[PDB]
Amino acid sequence: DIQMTQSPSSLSASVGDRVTITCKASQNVDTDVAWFQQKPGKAPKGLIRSASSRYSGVPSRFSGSGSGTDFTLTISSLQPEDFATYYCQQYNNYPLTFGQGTKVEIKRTVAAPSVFIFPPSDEQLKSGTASVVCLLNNFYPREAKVQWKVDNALQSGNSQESVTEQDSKDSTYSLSSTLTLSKADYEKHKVYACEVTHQGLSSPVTKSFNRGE
Amino acid sequence: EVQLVQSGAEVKKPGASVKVSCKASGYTFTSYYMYWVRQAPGQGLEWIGEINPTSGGTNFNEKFKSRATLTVDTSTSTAYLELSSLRSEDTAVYYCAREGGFAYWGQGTLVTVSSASTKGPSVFPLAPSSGGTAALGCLVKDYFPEPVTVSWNSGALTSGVHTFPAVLQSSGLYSLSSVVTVPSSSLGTQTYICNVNHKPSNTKVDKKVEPKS
Amino acid sequence: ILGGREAEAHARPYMASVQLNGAHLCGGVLVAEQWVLSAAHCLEDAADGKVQVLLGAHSLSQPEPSKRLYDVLRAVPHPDSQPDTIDHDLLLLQLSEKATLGPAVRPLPWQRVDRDVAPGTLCDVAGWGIVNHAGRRPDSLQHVLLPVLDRATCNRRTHHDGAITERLMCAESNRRDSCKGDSGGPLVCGGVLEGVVTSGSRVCGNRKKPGIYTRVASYAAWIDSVLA
Repeated sequence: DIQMTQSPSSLSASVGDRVTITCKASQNVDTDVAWFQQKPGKAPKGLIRSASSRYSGVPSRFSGSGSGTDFTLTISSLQPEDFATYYCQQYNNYPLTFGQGTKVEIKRTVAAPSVFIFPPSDEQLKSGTASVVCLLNNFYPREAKVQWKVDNALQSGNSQESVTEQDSKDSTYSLSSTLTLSKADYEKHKVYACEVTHQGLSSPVTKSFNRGE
Repeated sequence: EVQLVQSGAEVKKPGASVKVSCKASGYTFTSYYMYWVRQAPGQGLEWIGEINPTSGGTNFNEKFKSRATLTVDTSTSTAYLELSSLRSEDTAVYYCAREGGFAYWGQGTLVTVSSASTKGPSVFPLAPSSGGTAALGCLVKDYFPEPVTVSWNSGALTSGVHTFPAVLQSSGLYSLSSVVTVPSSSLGTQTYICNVNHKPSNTKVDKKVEPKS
Repeated sequence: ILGGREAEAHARPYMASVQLNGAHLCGGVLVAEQWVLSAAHCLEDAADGKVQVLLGAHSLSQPEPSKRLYDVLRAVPHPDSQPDTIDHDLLLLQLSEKATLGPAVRPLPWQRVDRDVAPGTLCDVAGWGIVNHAGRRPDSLQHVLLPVLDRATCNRRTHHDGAITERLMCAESNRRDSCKGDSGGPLVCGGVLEGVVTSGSRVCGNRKKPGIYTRVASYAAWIDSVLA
């Protein structure tokens, strides 16, 4: 098996920037390298084959270079519809292998998240489950850290988060971390809080509620 | 016009087999290999294998050689992938692609492998806390399988809405949150109702989101 | 002809040498008393060069009783051939007079039935083209046996990347291949002309890039129309 090590994992740039994506093969693959573009929820689309040959309809700003082990996808002038995920593929040797991918995001001014917190509704509490939601609305960059604190006790392993794709208008993200507990464990405590650490905040911001109000 | 259309989504039990089709049109089917790619949710691409449509010969990734079968019906220009001994790690989108020439790809086929059965969602309100801008939403919890569509006020309220991707809970059921930001002054004046729809269970729920008293 | 050896003199009496200004340029096969079939791309760069066909030859230079050099009265490239592609790479040359048939000069019947040759089939190809990686040319006719490679394999992105249509066919190129100067020559399967060597813009002997051959059966109506 030939390894295709794609660098970097993610990459932030502005419209009109020249951007470079890299793929390193663990051994010679000649020029049997292809590049693919993929946008969320859609099928991958071919860009380059044979290291450097564009497919029909691929804008000239996409170009491929390399022979042997080191290959480079280049976008000369990044366009709005070019922000997506790109994969390199080796077809020189069985099995065909892909790179882990490269996400190309839009660069933006740093923006702090609007933090909210929601208690579990009474209709949900009629069953045996209770979910506490912590919302981080419209922020940049994506790197964020959310910690739950129940009566000033740090939780772990009982919360999942989900992030939205970059917004088409203001190029911001939104995250929702959900804390799941049984109805018995929920009513054993009173103070629920989520501590949000982000680059755009000078000190961690905490939003909380008391069980009852 | 050339296109590769694939069969619809499939849901299977951790032991059954699945057979996905890929009908080609617009080119001589027997002149090109057909290879199959798999992509786990939020993950990279993976090469399964390829088939020579004239001879039926195949080349497989060793990971799938024991439990995968590629066939072809040259009379209908259709390629089939059968995956048996299914496990939850096989939950992914399956693509067919043409080897050589313009890089045509199918639209994809979603195959879900879980122990759960087709369940309906539970819609719970996320009530606003209550200054200037506040947030509210709906918690769509415990359903199977995907997808779940959410709109607000039959689609009249669109701006400020952030419907999050679903997450796979430990129970094998999907949970999703959908939030929206509105002025604090419109609380009590405006009605906010989220329209959850789960076609697999033929469920349509309209939940009214108010501040609690 | 890479990986082969010198043929028996005049054992392939259909073999022709298309000449440009008195030098070997391409292979060719006599398909009628007055017509030789070759590759259209041989004459793209020929300009006003004198086109001649050498029949009944084994050595291009040594004297042989059956050798006769014919002037070309009429050159008919396939009307849909162009320098940019390998499609329709066929050429029909009309000789100044009917060739003097004999034990060393005899037309080869060409395949009129449009079936693909089964893969792996060994076929015979001959020419005066390159015989070693150094790019040098032989004086006497060379030949080699090549196994046919199926079209789908040949169309993989590593090989010819979908360039092989239904009117083309491939043969393996590992140490045995047809090279520059073998173009227009015959690819004989089952004692019948199956393909015409194209090549031209391809380096030979690399298993990664198989040899390409124009299937004569796919152009039967045109050949008949010109020879009629």
